[PDB]
Amino acid sequence: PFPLPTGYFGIPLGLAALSLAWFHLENLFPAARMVSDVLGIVASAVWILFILMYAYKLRYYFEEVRAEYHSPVRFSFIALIPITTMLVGDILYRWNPLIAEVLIWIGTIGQLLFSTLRVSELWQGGVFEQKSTHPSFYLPAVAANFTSASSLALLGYHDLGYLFFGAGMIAWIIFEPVLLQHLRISSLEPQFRATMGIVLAPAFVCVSAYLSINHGEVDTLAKILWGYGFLQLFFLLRLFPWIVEKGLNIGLWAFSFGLASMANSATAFYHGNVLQGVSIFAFVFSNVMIGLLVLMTIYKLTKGQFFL
Amino acid sequence: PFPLPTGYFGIPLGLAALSLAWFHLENLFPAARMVSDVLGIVASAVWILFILMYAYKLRYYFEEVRAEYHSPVRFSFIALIPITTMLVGDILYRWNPLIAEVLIWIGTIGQLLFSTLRVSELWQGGVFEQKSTHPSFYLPAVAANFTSASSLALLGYHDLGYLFFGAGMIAWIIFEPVLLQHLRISSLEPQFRATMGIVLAPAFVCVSAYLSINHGEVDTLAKILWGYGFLQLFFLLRLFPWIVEKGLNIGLWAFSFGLASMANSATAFYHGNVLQGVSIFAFVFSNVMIGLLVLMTIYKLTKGQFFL
Amino acid sequence: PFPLPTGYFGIPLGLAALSLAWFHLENLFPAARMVSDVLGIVASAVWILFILMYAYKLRYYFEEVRAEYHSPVRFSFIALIPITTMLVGDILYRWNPLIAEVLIWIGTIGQLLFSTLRVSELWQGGVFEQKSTHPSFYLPAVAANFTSASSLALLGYHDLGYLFFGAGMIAWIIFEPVLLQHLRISSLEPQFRATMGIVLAPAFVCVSAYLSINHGEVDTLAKILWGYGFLQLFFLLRLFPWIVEKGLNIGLWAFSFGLASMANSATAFYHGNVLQGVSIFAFVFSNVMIGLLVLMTIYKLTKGQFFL
Repeated sequence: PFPLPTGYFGIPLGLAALSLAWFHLENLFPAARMVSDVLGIVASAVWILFILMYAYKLRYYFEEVRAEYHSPVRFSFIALIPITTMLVGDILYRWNPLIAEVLIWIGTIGQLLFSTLRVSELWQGGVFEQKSTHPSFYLPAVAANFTSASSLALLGYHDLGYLFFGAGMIAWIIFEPVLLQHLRISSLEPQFRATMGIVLAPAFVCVSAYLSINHGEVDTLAKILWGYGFLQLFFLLRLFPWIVEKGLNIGLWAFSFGLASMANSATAFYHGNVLQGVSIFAFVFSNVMIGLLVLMTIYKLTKGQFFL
Repeated sequence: PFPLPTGYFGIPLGLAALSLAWFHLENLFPAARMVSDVLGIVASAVWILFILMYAYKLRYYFEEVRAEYHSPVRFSFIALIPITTMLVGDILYRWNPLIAEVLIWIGTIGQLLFSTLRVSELWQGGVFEQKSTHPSFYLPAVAANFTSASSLALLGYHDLGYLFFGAGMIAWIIFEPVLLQHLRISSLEPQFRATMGIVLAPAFVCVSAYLSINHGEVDTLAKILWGYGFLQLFFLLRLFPWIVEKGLNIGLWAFSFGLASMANSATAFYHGNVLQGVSIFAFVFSNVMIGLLVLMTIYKLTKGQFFL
Repeated sequence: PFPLPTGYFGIPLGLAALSLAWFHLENLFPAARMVSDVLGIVASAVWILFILMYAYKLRYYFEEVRAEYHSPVRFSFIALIPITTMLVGDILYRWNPLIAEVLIWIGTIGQLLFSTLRVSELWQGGVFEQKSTHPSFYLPAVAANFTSASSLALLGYHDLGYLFFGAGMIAWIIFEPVLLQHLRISSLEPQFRATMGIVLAPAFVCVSAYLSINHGEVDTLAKILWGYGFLQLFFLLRLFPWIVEKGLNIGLWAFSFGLASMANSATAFYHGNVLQGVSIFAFVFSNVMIGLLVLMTIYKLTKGQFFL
C-alpha cells in the first residue's frame, strides 16, 4: 500500500488556512505576522513534501490512484490537492505575487476540471450508493469552490470569486440535506467517523470566502453563516466522544479546515466590531484545537503511527 | 398514560404568537393592545398550567418522559417547552422587562442545550428511521432557533438574534428537502397527519424572525419568504380534507404557530406599505383560523375529549 | 397515442425565452429587435398550433390527458402550457399590452392552480415513488413560479413578482437535493436522459427572474446564481455524450429553457458591465445551441420523425 493516504493533505491544508487566519491579524498584533509566516512556511514545506510523494504515487502506484479516483467515496479526497495548492498560493502571495497567482490559477483549474470530470460522472448512476454519501463529498463540490473563490478574490477578480463562491454555497446547500439524512439513518462506520469533522467545514468556509470577497464587510449573510456554523460546531462537540470512540487518529485533521475557517472569519468579525467576544472565543478555540492536532501529529510521528 | 401530551404546548405557543401579532398593531388600532393583552394573559395562564403538569410528569412519570425523549420522533415535541417559555417572556416584556429577560434566556439556553444533546445524537444513527422523518422535527432544529432569535432581538441583542435566525433558516433549508421527499413517498399515517401543519410554520416563522431582527424592514428576503410560505399555505389548504380525513382533533393546533407567524409578518408588511391587501387577507385568515381552533378546543373541553 | 407529446411545448417555450433574451438587446444592436420579433412570432405561432392540438386532445383524447395528469412523473409536463402562455404574453407585451396582460394572468392562475391541485396532492403519498424523482419535476414547482414572477414583474407588480420568485427559488432549493441524490444513486433510464437538461434550467431561470424583477441590477445574488448555473452547465457538458448515448431526439429541447435564461441573464449582466466576456460567451453559446436544436427539429420534421 502507499505510505501516504490522499487524505493526509488536510495537514498542509489546515496549517495554511490557520496561517491565513493569523495573517489577517497583522496590524492588531505585532507577532501575528511572524506566527503566520511560521505556519505558512511549515504548511508550504509539508505540501511540497506531500506533492512529491503523490507524484511518486502517480509514477509507480498509478493503480491505487485509479482505484481511488474511480471509487465513489475515495475520489473526494483527491480534491485536497488543488485546495492545498490554492491555499499555498494564498500564502506565497504575501512574498512573491507571480508564483502565488500561478499556483492559485493551477489549483482553480485543477479543482474545476476534477469536479466537472468526476463529480458530474456520478449522475450516470450505479457506482454511487446510498452508503457512499459521506462527509468527504464536500471537498470536491463545496470546499474546492469556496477556496477557489477566496483565492481569486485575493488576486483581485471579485466577480469571478463571487461566481465560484456561489457555486460552492449552492452546492453545499444542495448536498447537505441528503448527507445529514444519511448520517441520521445509516450511522457511519468507525473508520469513517473522523471525517465527520468536514460537516463543520462548509458553514465556516462559506463565511470566510464571503468575507474575503467583499473586503471583510460583515453582512447579514455572514452572521447567518456563523449561526449555522456554531450550531454545527455544538452538534459536533457533543458527538466528539462518539467520533473518537476508537481512539485519536490523523483523521481528526478533518476538523482542521473548519476550525481554520472559523479563525479567519473570527478575525474578520472582530475587525468589524461585531460579536467581539464570540469572535475572540472562536479564534482561541480554533487555535487551541489545531495546536492539539499538531501535537497529536508530532506524537504519532515520534511513535511511528503516522505513515501507513 | 399522562393526561397531557407534550404536544399540547402548541396551544399556549399559538396563543402567545397571535398575542404578539396583535401587539404589533398597537398604534394603528386602539383595541389591538387590549386584544393582545387578553391573548397574552390567556396564553401565559395556559403555559403556567401546562408547565406545572409537565413538572408533575417529571416528578411522577419520568419513565414516559424518558421514553419520549429517547424516541426518535416524539422527542421533537419536548422543544415546545422552551419555545413557549420564550414566547411568554416576549409577552411579559411589555410589563416586566426583567422577568421577560429571565424567561427568554432560560428558554434560549434550554432549547439550544436540547438541540445540542438530542438533535445531534441522531447522527450516531440506528435510532432515527426513514419513517421517523416527520414534520414535527422542525420544532427542535428550526422553530426553536427562530423563536430564540426573535426573542433575543426583542431584548436588543440583534447580532445574537441574527446568529440564531441564521441557524434556524439554514437548518430549515437543510431539513425540508428530505421531509418533503418522505411525505411524497411514504405518505403519513392518519394519527400523524395533523402535524403536517408544522410544514406551514417555518416559512412564516423565518420571515417573522427576520422582520423582528431588522426592525420590521420589508426586505427582498421577506418577500421571498412570504412567497414560499404562501405556496406552502396553498398546498396545505388543498390537503386539509386529507389531513382531517379521520375527524378534527387537538392536533390541528400545529397550524397555530404558522398562522400566528403569518399574522405577525402580515402586520410587519402592512406597516411597511408592502402588499397591503395580501397582508390584510393573511391577518384575517390567521385570526379566523386560530379562532376556529380556540372554539374547537373549548368544545373538546366541554365534551371531555381534550385530556387523554 | 396522440401525435404531439405534452413535452413538445418546450419548443415554443425555448423559442419565446430566446426571443425575450434577444429583445433585451434592442438598444445595443439595430437588428436585435428584428431577430427578437422573428423568434417571438415563430414561438407564438408554434404555441398557438400546439394549444389547438392540446384542445383537440382534451376534447377527444381525454383519457390520455387524465392518465398523464394522474401519473406522478408525467404530470409535470402539463406545466409547460401555462409557462409557454406566460412567455407568449411576455412577447406580445411589446405590441399589445392588454392581450399580453390577459395571457400572463391566465398563465399565472393556471400554473398556480395546477401546482396547488397536483404538486400538493403528492404529499398524500403512495403514488410518487423514489424512481419518479425526475428532473421534469422542476416545471410545475420551480420553472412555472419563476416564469410567473418574471412576467408579473414585466407588468409592474414587482412585489407579487418577488413573491412568486421566492416561491420558485425556495422550491428549487428544496427539491434539487433529493433529485441529485436520486440521479447519483439510480441511473436515469435512457428515454428519460434527455430531460436532464432541465437540471440546467433552475439556476439560470432564477437569476433571469431576479434580474427582471429588480430592473436588471447585477446583485451578489445574481453572481451566485450564475456561479451555480455555470457549475451545472459544466456538469451537463461533461455528461452530454451520455445523455445522447442512444441518439439525438426532440427531448434535447429540455436544454432550451435553461439556455434561453442563460442568454437573458447574459444580456442583463453585459448591460451592467459585470463579467462582459463571460456574458458574451454565454450568450453566443446559448444562441448556437438553440440554433442547433432548431436545425435538428427542422431535419426531424423533414424526415417525419417529429410526431409520434
